[PDB]
Amino acid sequence: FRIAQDVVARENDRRASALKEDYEALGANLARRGVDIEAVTAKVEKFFVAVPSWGVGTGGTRFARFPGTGEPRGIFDKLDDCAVIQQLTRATPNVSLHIPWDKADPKELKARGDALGLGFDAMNSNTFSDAPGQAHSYKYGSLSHTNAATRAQAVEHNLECIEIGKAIGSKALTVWIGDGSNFPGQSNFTRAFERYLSAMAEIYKGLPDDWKLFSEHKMYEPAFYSTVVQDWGTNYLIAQTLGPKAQCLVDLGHHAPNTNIEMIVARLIQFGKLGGFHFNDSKYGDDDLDAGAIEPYRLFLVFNELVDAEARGVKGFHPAHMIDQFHNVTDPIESLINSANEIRRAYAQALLVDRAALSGYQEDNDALMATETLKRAYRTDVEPILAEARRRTGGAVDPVATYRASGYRARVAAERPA
Amino acid sequence: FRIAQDVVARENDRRASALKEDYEALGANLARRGVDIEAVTAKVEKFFVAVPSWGVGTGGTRFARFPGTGEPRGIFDKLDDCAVIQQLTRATPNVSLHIPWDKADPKELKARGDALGLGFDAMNSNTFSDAPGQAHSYKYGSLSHTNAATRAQAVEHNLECIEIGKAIGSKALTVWIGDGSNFPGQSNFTRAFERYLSAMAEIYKGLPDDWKLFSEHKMYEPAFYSTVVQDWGTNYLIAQTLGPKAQCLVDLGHHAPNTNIEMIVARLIQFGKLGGFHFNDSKYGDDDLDAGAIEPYRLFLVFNELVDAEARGVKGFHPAHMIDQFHNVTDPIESLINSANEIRRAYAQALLVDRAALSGYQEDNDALMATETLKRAYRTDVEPILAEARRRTGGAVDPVATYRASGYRARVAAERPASV
Amino acid sequence: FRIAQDVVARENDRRASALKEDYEALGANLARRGVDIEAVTAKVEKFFVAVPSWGVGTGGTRFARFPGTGEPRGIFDKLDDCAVIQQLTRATPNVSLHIPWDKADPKELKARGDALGLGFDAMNSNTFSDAPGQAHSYKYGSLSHTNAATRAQAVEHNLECIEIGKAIGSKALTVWIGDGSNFPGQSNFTRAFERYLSAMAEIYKGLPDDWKLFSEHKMYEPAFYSTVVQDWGTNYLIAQTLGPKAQCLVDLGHHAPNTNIEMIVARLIQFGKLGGFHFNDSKYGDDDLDAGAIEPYRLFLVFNELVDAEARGVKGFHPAHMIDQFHNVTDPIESLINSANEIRRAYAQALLVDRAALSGYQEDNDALMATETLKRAYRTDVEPILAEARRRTGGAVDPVATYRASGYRARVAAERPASVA
Amino acid sequence: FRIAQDVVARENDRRASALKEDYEALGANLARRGVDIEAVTAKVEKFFVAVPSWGVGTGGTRFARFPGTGEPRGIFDKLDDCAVIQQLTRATPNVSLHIPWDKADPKELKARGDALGLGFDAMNSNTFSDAPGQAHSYKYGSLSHTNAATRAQAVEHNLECIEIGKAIGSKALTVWIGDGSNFPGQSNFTRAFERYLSAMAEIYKGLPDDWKLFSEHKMYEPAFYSTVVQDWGTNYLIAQTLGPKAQCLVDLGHHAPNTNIEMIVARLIQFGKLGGFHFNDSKYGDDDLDAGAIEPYRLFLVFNELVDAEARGVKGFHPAHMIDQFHNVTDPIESLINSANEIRRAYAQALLVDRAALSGYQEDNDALMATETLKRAYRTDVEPILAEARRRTGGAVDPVATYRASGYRARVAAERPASVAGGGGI
Ligand SMILES: C[C@H](O)[C@H](O)[C@@H](O)[C@@H](O)C=O
Ligand SMILES: C[C@H](O)[C@H](O)[C@@H](O)[C@@H](O)C=O
Ligand SMILES: C[C@H](O)[C@H](O)[C@@H](O)[C@@H](O)C=O
Ligand SMILES: C[C@H](O)[C@H](O)[C@@H](O)[C@@H](O)C=O
Ligand SMILES: [Mn+2]
Ligand SMILES: [Mn+2]
Ligand SMILES: [Mn+2]
Ligand SMILES: [Mn+2]
Ligand SMILES: [Mn+2]
Ligand SMILES: [Mn+2]
Ligand SMILES: [Mn+2]
Ligand SMILES: [Mn+2]
Repeated sequence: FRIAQDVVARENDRRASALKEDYEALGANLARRGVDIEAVTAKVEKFFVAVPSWGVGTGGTRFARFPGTGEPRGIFDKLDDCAVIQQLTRATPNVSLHIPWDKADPKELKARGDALGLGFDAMNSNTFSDAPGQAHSYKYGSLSHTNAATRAQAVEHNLECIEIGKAIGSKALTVWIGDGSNFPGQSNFTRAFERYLSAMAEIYKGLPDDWKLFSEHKMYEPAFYSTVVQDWGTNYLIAQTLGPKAQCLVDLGHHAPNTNIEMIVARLIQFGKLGGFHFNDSKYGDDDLDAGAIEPYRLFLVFNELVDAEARGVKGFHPAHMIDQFHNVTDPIESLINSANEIRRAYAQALLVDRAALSGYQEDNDALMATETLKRAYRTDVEPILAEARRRTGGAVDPVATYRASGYRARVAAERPA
Repeated sequence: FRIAQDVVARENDRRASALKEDYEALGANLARRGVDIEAVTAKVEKFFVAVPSWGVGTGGTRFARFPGTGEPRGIFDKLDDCAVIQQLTRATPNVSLHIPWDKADPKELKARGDALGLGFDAMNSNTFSDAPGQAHSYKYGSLSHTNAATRAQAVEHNLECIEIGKAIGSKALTVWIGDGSNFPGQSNFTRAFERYLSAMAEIYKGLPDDWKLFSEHKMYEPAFYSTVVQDWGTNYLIAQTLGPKAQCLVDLGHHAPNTNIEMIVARLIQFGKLGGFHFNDSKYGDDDLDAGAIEPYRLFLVFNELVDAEARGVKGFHPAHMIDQFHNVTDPIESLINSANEIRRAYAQALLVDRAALSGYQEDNDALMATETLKRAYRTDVEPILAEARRRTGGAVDPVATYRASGYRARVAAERPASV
Repeated sequence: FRIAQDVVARENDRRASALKEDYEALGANLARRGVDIEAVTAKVEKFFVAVPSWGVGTGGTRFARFPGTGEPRGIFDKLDDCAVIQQLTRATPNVSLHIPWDKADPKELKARGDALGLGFDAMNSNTFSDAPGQAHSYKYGSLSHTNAATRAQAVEHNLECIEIGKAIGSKALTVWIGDGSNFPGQSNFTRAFERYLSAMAEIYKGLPDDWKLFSEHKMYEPAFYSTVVQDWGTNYLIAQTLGPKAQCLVDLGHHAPNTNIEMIVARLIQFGKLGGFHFNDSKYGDDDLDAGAIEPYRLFLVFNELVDAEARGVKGFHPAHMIDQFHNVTDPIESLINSANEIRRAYAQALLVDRAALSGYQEDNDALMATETLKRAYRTDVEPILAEARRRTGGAVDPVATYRASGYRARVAAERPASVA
Repeated sequence: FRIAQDVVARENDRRASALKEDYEALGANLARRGVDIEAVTAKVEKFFVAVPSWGVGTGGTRFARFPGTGEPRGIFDKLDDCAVIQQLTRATPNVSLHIPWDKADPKELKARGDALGLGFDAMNSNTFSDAPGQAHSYKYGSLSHTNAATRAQAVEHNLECIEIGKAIGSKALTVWIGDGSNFPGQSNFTRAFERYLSAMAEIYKGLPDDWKLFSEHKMYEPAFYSTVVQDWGTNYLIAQTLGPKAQCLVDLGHHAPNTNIEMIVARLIQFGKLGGFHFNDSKYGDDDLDAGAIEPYRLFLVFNELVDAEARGVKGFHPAHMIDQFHNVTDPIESLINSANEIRRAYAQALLVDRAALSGYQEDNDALMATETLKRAYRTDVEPILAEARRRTGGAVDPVATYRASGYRARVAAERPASVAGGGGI
């Protein structure tokens, strides 16, 4: 227990009375709306999203990095910090690892995870930066590099990530690369994509039959003119070409300005290629900000498509959920805590949508009532449900409040002198 | 001839000396670069782009329309004006018709086109607006409308367009609809797309053996929250689902801000689904401005992909080329003339690219020289090639100058009554 | 009464029990947070936003217009419909007129307004389209047209708008023009702006002592390459150049993609040039959609800046609030009703922000708690407050439901002839 | 001479014949258009743009940095490399320094510059990152930080930059900060701006009489929700508030998608606040790519506004031209060479515009001919003018070709330590 159980209990009891009042009030309101609050809480308690190992330490921009106190010094420290997020929110039982950033003895990583009550989600490969002793540089690409030996090196790296994942219980490999060009003419769009497809086919050949392979598209950065896997269209072509175990991963901040992202989600679901999500928020580019902190309605609309898929009777749909954020000006743990909370908030609200009423307004082309039907769910303050879900499962009514009351940051600051 | 031949001859003669000097100079410059100017001229003279019947009349915005003089009323007046563009540029032998705007007896349409030296490109259906006496409104959609009878009406309309096209020599149907939603929840994205795919399959069944069906994606407008055929990804799904006769049409101004459009073109070519283009330029949204007037390099980069596809003999590559613009503050004929010119300009420059050198710099990851290889072609003023191509084929050395010298606008202004 | 009182009464009674339960529960929650729900409701019931006359009829795009039934015949029918919105929401007592669309005898306009319990907000001029009989066309511009005679014609039109406004009770003139270019080189940016400044200076000379002149910026449309009054920077230069009576109007959908609009609002307030707002929502361009239907948080963030101005004690701050929307696929009256509701919703939430706590988190650079302080207010479902405000002021607990129960649309559909040409 | 004179001569002689043919042909073409090619070349030879010291080293993104061979060890190596750009293009006689990156003995800097034939443009302060031994962190801001002591430290740093600039010959200070917020509510927009204005007022008081203070706006990055100096409107307020010595700097890649940047330039000129430029190109965000490599017409349109002003001679009007780019996948020197060339290319084409004809088409509302009047100039290949300008001023006909023939990169690679690849960071 990273956070003392007496502190969690103390801070829960301090807020118990108010929560009971709010939960009962919301329960009565939902009952008048024909909704059983217990049914919603039950589902919310089971919604999990993976926390990124790279999100526990302070992040930075190309201009600078401003570390806070008690910065995790490596993957083991990061797991310790991830354990706090899970203990308090109970929404992040699994951690996403990144190789080679998190290279360490796989057996030990698993042992630490087991002891902390943490599992492992999809592995993440890294061929967008060079490691010491690397024979070929990824400056001009990796899986799509013009040099055969460089592509082979990239493929081998991904296979190594799979081996590490098999040792810790991971069941998927997420591949995001920076491959692209900064100048017109630098790359031949088609040949580069053909090279990428051939290299990914080699990774697919080495992909276990109990694993999934996720490709992540991105409009730009680090490539500023063209990117090989630039959007969901190219991503679909990739997944379809590689095989049934290959699917598309949608990172919210990787789309062109004003893109209707929830529609992309719906399209990928319809064609069975929505592998998972990388949650975060943004306003300008791939800002990697706390989920829902900028555009909470958009997050709700994405979850509205996920819940509709269930309502439509879609089968075999269990998308992977992961947070992909960098925290440059906040306590990383607090941001991950509230981000995970925001994701459950949007999910809970999506569950409140009166699907029967919405379907009726859609068929009758009553646009105003259709949108108001979504708003009635979205406007509902589901915090009491999120808090009760946490309380009932060993977490904290007010996660960040308990975190601060525990003095954890000051504790690790003292344990991790810099 | 819409424009008197003696006027064309006269306006060519007064500009012939300068063209001779510039063509010979460009010829020597290209010769020093290992390029045969005549070879480029040969390709340029065979590049054609269809002119839109809806482009010769003055366009407008939702705020207002400011018509000019001699506004063409009806397809017959429009064809007469399109004929001027072809006569002077020799780059627009075919016209794109839009139904019901251009509805007229098929035999009469074909007869008029033949007399004017004009052919007909892809037909364009219209289920994004309501025509008088229409049984079902398209306010909430057409091919993807929730009402079965409304979808059937839209399908029937498209089949009618195919019948008209068959009668006049067309070999394709372009389908662009406004279908979408203005509010979250208004439409179920998936169900709407399912309805669209089912309706399009019916249209597909009515396609002759040698016809193509082009679906045109658009991010937004008239729908301001979601659009069924919103981007090339959805467009690809449509084409692949419908069959080999179905391909994607790319309209330059229909993409999100900063989109790499030339890459979309490359992707569609690789998978054999680049049905064609709707050329125009833009800066903010689907502005429908004169091609190349805002971002000429982007137009060149699109053509770089087109010329590259040819260079490597890509299978199934044969996109249709069409101009889709609205002229709100210029003489429509002049804008179409210069737009067709800009399109041939970008094509000619793409032809100048040293493909062998480019491939070398790409393989060696010499980004600077690779981009400079494209720039050497793009920086070349190919106007002499475009002008000489026109001069040798019955066109005008300076199309707009000849147009103005002819007094054509004043002529039709006298034959056509304005509102006031 | 456009809507029968017995219908409003019956529909309010039908929902009285639920409103009581929700309002009281919210009241208890707010109290635990140190907020007096009564204080919030009292301010909410006093928040007004002007309804656009051009928003009562169905709108359209450059591709098509799909009118509904009972479209207004003219301004008088539009005022009658605005009376419905005000009766039910009690948040829209004033109407924004547009000349020449709403041109009519000022005495008659005032008479109808008074009879319906409606007032008039800022006048709106129209030199972005040609009216019959004009000696000069606005095709290539109006107030910034290269032709002096054309500029003079546009100036006189704006002065006429002021005269009409003075007669009906208006106290401001909003000037939005399409002036700009579609091609590089078509216009000399500086000279076009100078011409505009000269024309606006003339209009300024016609302003009564207690009037304001609002200039509205827009990035593009109808001009697709450059627009004279393209953004808030140019707008500020206009207001500062003209004088103390000249201020800037911010229309939410008139900014470049990803623009931080709430900051623009803050900047104009700081330099005393925030004249007012044109509320609406959008996702792509100037979509003119129902306020808050696309990005409700942004709307709240704009109001957060407005309320912060009061918190900072900004003297003499009385921004005009107006809705500027077009309803292409809904009953215009219903959209305006829910849009006014959404505006009061964002306002109410902004009032809930614990600014004492917020100021502390800002000082200590506690970004997470600072943003959570805003979210605690925004996440609060203030619908009970909006509904109670309506109940106590003669409005409807559920405006659209009551509107539908009244059968108003069918009624006017039988009284108003549809366009046949 | 960084590049052997015999190499420059040899590589010019090799291309002299073709240049003569192209220059004479262009000369005849321009003569038919009523333009004297010599008058254009004369102006082009005098057009200068400052090179960024931070541009000669390989750049990086927040994801990774892939240095090449012969990376500069410090400011002295950087000046040596900048000397190559000036020798071959003759368009970059001045270098822009950044403190503390280029901190060194002022006398030594001045000495190296004088020896290389290089001068110094505007100084650039750095309060967007923390330096070793720094008392107060700029994590939450600098000039607009809530903490008074932090703002004071930032002000003092800027004054130090002025002192260094005075010693080496600089006549301006460019201030770009990352100050902003990543979350709604984190910052009070107004109070933050008030703090910024007050701090800048202190910096302004320390400005010499013949110096300029340039504030640089940026929509976002590093701040991802709000930025204090976010656009030209705020920038104008800053310049107008501070005084006549304060002007606005326009960096091309710092605007919202689809922004009409050339209009911003015109507006700033109209109100006398166009301090200068930071040239580069971009497609998505502040990409910092080689000028003109992505949107060459936009660069020409910006220069069209500059030449228009340079034509009707707004006097004393001398905006500071500077390149601000990062080169992540090319030889930094080659990119700066071609970028400077591209800037002169746009300038040259703008000089070809028939101003009288354009004015006429504008007054007559002949939109088509007005735009064609601009295109007639833009379509002209002015490379012969650029190459001849270089040839007769001591530069190279084909700069990059000569650079490669000289083997300079391989030369400095052998004179400098090898570099290691790593994570993000410019
Ligand atoms: C760290 C992680 O691999 C990374 O964030 C990618 O998922 C992608 O979002 C990059 O922009
Ligand atoms: C008139 C023509 O159908 C239309 O322009 C479509 O092709 C599409 O561009 C609409 O935005
Ligand atoms: C009708 C009204 O004048 C108009 O909407 C303007 O306010 C502006 O928004 C235009 O885009
Ligand atoms: C290094 C230099 O200070 C920096 O590039 C600034 O000028 C600004 O462009 C940052 O985005
Ligand atoms: Mn990601
Ligand atoms: Mn990312
Ligand atoms: Mn089109
Ligand atoms: Mn279009
Ligand atoms: Mn408006
Ligand atoms: Mn508007
Ligand atoms: Mn800069
Ligand atoms: Mn920058």
